[PDB]
Amino acid sequence: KNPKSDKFKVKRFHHIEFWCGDATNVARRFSWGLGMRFSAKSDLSTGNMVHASYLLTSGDLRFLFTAPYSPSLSAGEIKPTTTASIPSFDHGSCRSFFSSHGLGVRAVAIEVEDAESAFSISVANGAIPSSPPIVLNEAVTIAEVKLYGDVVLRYVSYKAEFLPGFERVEDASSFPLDYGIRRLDHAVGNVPELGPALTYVAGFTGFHQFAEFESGLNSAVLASNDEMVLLPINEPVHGTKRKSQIQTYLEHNEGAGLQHLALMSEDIFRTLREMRKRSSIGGFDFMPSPPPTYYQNLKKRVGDVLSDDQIKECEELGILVDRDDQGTLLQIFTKPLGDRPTIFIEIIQRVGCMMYQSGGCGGFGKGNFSELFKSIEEYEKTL
Amino acid sequence: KNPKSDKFKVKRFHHIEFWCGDATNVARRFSWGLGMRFSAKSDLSTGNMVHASYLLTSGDLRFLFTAPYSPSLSAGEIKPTTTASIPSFDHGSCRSFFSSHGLGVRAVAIEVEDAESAFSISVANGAIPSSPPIVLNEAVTIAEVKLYGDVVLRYVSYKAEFLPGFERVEDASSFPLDYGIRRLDHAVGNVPELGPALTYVAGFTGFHQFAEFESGLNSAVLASNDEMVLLPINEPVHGTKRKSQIQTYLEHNEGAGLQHLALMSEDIFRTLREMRKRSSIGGFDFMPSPPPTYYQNLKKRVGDVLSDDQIKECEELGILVDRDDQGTLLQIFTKPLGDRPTIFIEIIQRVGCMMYQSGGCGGFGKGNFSELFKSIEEYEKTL
Ligand SMILES: CN(C)c1ccc2c(c1)Oc1cc(NCCCCCCNC(=O)c3ccc(C(=O)C4=C(O)CCCC4=O)c([N+](=O)[O-])c3)c3ccccc3c1N2
Ligand SMILES: CN(C)c1ccc2c(c1)Oc1cc(NCCCCCCNC(=O)c3ccc(C(=O)C4=C(O)CCCC4=O)c([N+](=O)[O-])c3)c3ccccc3c1N2
Ligand SMILES: [Co+2]
Ligand SMILES: [Co+2]
Repeated sequence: KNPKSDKFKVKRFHHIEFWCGDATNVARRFSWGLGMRFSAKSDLSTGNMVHASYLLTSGDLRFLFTAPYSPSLSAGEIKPTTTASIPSFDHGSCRSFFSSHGLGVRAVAIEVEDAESAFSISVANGAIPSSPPIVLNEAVTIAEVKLYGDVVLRYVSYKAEFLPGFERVEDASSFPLDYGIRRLDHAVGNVPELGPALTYVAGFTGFHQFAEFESGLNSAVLASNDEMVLLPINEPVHGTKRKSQIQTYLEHNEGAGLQHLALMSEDIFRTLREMRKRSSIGGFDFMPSPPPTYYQNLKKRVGDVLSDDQIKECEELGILVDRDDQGTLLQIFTKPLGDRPTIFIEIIQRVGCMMYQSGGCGGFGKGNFSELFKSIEEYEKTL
Repeated sequence: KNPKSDKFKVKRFHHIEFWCGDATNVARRFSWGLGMRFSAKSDLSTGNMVHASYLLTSGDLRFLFTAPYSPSLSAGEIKPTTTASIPSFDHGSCRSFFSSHGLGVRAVAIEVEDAESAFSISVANGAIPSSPPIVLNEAVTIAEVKLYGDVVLRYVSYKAEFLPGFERVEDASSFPLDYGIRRLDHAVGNVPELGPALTYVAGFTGFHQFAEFESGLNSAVLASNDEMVLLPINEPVHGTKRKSQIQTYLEHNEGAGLQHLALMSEDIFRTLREMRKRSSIGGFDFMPSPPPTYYQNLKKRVGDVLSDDQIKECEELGILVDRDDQGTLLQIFTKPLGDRPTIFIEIIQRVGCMMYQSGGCGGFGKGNFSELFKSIEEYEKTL
């Protein structure tokens, strides 16, 4: 059931913005670890005396890394005279965010038809405003409302190149790395209470609950009309045998925030080969792999979708596989991206639901809680 | 003239500590860019609820990257019950340092015979105390005094593995990168006034002025008894044709601080080949190279030290060459390590002064201000 109840026209995920202490070092690490190219900048060299912002791209995926300069560089400016390229930026907010949460996502940005209308309708329907609509060079409109914690939902609309005031990066600085990542599939938040978080966000967006076909969490997914903007939300389940990883997140993050970004790959085998080669030389580490019993059990579950050789490749790379009634999901998770056990990344590829591929084909891997738990108990028995 | 006036026994540079917002991302970037191996850690996985600290090593060079966790994790601790492995660490000081200065060096650490004696003698001779001597696991003593700005001189002494409470890193996480860097040669501070800075530091150390054989700075070098701990200090010269880069540093850093670290390489050609290959894939960028006229002029200046092929290799890599009356220096400078135009790195190799090599052989490259200026004017004439 998809009631198509979006209260304004939503296109696709546009970018994700990380708030950093040093944008340069985070952006360079992420570029090498994920195979993303340096594509635009806004910093002292472009006249921005307020913040340093570096944009990485891979296909349609856009990661923005922003850090504040000394406020003394811009102390004489006011908002009408600002040199910041992102008018919602505030030195105090950014330093407070980073001190509270450490490295993490500040903005989940979606492209809409009209960001001023999206903002007005959202606030009329309960959204807490964060930054009012601002028109940049008569060409782009940006507005922000609160999503959860200190994460904002950012609306961007284009009259017709990332943002005005950003410059394309020199060819020499822009090495054409590419490990196969192509777009953001979903972005997941952790909150203390799922019910009120869903009511709030669905209330101001009109996003509907996406259908899904004891492990420490309850979750639900909100989706746009064509189900290409997907926003899962998790809450902890307390009193469990093992402590909820959602609760550990909330403790180390100092509250609600973005838990993981799932990045679609056009070739998950190539992406993981390339990422795993770089894990110990500046890139990202991956969670420990399932036992061999998990891959032996894959034949019964997805033997009509993957060949034995393709299953063997999943085992080589530690890929997890899940299936719903409509399609199949290949997924794997990194270790946390920074110092705190908070945000991490998921790499995914979806098989099926061809009509274009429909959004969320194969689900989100909820079946892998039980399948991994069974295979580890079975591997103890094998031993 | 070397009066050997050290007021306590000093051995060698021991480590450099960076204060970061996210230690993981800075350490991974530096590891890949400089070819340093992950060698020790102190973090949540080792029981440290206060700070994350990651140690990189290349030869005898040790870089420590430290960032604070949420204070809530350790809110019930007091100094007698702390889980921090570096007892001088303070959440507030670290956040204040990073907000003020951005990514940069907090501590220049030297190994001494007795850190408690070094501390006591230094303070008796005018040093401003920063952290009193603390004995760690009855095995290592650490103490800190102010050096300049918010940079401290850290004394470490060992009864007889980096520090107690640090753990060696897993072989899988510890890829054996090595681009040829072997030790810290010198560490340079920028201050508003050179005279009072030299009087203060030489006053409490007994370090002597190291002999040197219009461009925006005045500088002097302080040296230990065997001239293996070398601490140059720069001040701006105002009213110049081009604005002093020392003054630009002071503005963007919010005052005095560490300007550059010079890292000795056992094979500067290999080091720069390896570093330049990685500049656009997560590593470090280098300053623009001298014009060909500079390398043509090298024959007259160092043609008795370097062959034509060795000079051609310097030209390929953009290496600068300088000479004093005792030896020859090969050097090159990176672009700033982070967002702000503040700290950068120098790679150096010294030729001559064999007796071991004596410290500071060939000087610090002061002759390269005029030689680069002449060669750029000459290259305009060639054109
Ligand atoms: C000493 N000795 C030798 C030893 C002794 C005893 C044990 C032992 C060793 O061994 C173990 C190992 C464990 N460890 C197994 C780890 C299982 C956790 C698997 C998580 N699995 C996912 O598959 C998943 C899927 C989707 C999403 C995802 O993306 C997503 C969304 O997008 C939206 C909707 C919500 C959502 O979750 C996400 N995710 O992270 O978000 C994750 C144990 C665990 C529990 C109890 C005992 C254990 C034991 N006994
Ligand atoms: C438009 N159009 C086409 C154009 C027009 C006009 C010009 C033009 C183009 O072109 C240029 C280029 C310039 N740019 C040349 C840059 C020269 C700077 C070289 C710095 N050179 C070092 O060699 C060094 C050595 C040692 C240490 C070091 O390590 C150290 C220590 O360890 C301890 C002691 C102190 C110390 O310094 C360090 N260092 O950074 O610390 C550094 C100009 C500059 C000035 C005026 C006009 C310029 C021009 N006209
Ligand atoms: Co997911
Ligand atoms: Co130098």
